[PDB]
This record gives sequence, C-alpha cells and structure tokens, in this order.
Amino acid sequence: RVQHFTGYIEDGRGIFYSLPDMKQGDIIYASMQNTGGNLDPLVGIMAEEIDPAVSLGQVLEKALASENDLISELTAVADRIFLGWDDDGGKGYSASLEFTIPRDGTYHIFAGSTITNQRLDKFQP
Amino acid sequence: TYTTGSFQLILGLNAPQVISGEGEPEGEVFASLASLEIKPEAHVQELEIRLDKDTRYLTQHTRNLQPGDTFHALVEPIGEAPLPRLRLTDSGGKPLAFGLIDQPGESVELNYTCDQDICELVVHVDGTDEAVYRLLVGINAPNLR
Ligand SMILES: [Ca+2]
Repeated sequence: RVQHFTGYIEDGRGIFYSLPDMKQGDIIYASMQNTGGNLDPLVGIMAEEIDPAVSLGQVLEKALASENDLISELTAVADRIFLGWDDDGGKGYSASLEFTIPRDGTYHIFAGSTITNQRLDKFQP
Repeated sequence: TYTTGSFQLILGLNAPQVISGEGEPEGEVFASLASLEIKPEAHVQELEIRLDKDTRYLTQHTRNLQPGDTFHALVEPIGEAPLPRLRLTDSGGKPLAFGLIDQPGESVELNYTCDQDICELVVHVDGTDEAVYRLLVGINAPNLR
C-alpha cells in the first residue's frame, strides 16, 4: 500500500494529511525529499490535529536572542508535539520514519520545514 | 624518492585468475584490515587566534572524517578576554554540536561523533555578543585536557 503526494511549503507553513481509522499493529512508513528550492524536510505523526506553528515559533524566538542551542531546544519541543518524527534519516537532509500504530483509531501526518542554519559568515536560524 | 596516491588491492586465495587483475569478489572473506585491532591513531593541533574589532567571527575547515571517528575541541583565553561562543557545523551550515562551559568557568569544550560515510566539519568561534585565545583541537584524541 503506497501513495504519492506533492506540495509546496511557504515560510514554514506545514501541511496536514489524515490517516483515517488505522488498526493496532500496523506499521507506517514515511519519506520526504526536496525537489526544488532550499527546503529542509521534516515529518511528524500525531493523534489530535494541532498546528505546531505556535510552539515551534518559540524555538526561533529563543535562539534568535541567545545561545540556546537549537538542537537541544528543537528535540525537546518535538518530543512533546509529536509521537514520532525524523529530521535527516535519509539521503542528505531528507527524512524517513517508521512508526508502529499504538492503538486503534485515526492519526495525522505533519509535513513541513525544520529550523536550520545555512550560512558560514554568521549564525541565523 | 617515495610516491603518494590512492590504490586498489585485489587479494585471492587459490584463485589463479587474480594475477590477471580482473578477479571479481567471490566466496567468503579471509583477510581483514590490521589497524582495526589496536587504538585509532590520534591527531592533535593547536593554534593561536585573535579576534580584532572588525574580525569578531572566525571559521576553519577540517579534513574529512571516516565513519566511527570522534572529534574534540576546546578553547582557553590567553588573558582576561571573555569566553567566546563555540559551535560545530558541516559544510552546508547544519549545526552538529554546541560548546559547554565547564564548571571552573575558564574554558569551553565540544564533542562529536561521525555517522555519515564522509563528514566535512567547520569550527565556528565568535565573540560578537586585541582579545586573543588558544584553540586546541584533536581527532581520536580524548586526552586534549
Ligand atoms: Ca531534514
């Protein structure tokens, strides 16, 4: 059972995908690859659909003002928002995820952009 | 003189086609790298760096690291200069580690380990919050202290 999707991400505004009525014991697989631009894929899975924008924005708020160590603050926030996630598990910066369905019900898949730095003259997430 | 370069080595056991130079891999392995039996050879380098008024950012590129290797770095000021910030990124700018201030707060240290097939690292030292600092770096050298 394989399905394809294509989309566009603008300024860290993610896209939700619905997985209606999965059964306990199923295994979900995900992979997200960049096909244009400077996008850095990120994927997460959760039960109740809530917009991560408000929570992820505080991570950019903290790093922009201090040291804060982004890789620490992002992991802590992600481990709360999502039941499972992956940043760079694939070829390059592409993500890949394996997730065993805990119980019976429906879940949501979140695709979007992570917080990264892409400069060597100065640090700016 | 001696010579330098890369090479390809084909070894065979009771396989007379090897001397032709075209032997394709077959069977079950019989030989292995000898260096893997002992501790990895350490490399250490020390540099003195100065952060002028207009040059408060400094970056350095490292040689490639093989999978399983480890990286260490530390910075200590020459005098009363304040402790700068230290971080490690790859060649694209993706952060990999951040420096931790020690309890005797006179130095900053960093540690990393290699997962990819080839890793190219960049060390960032910045004081953009005649200061002079000592930068000490090592590969497979946990004894930099
Ligand atoms: Ca990624």
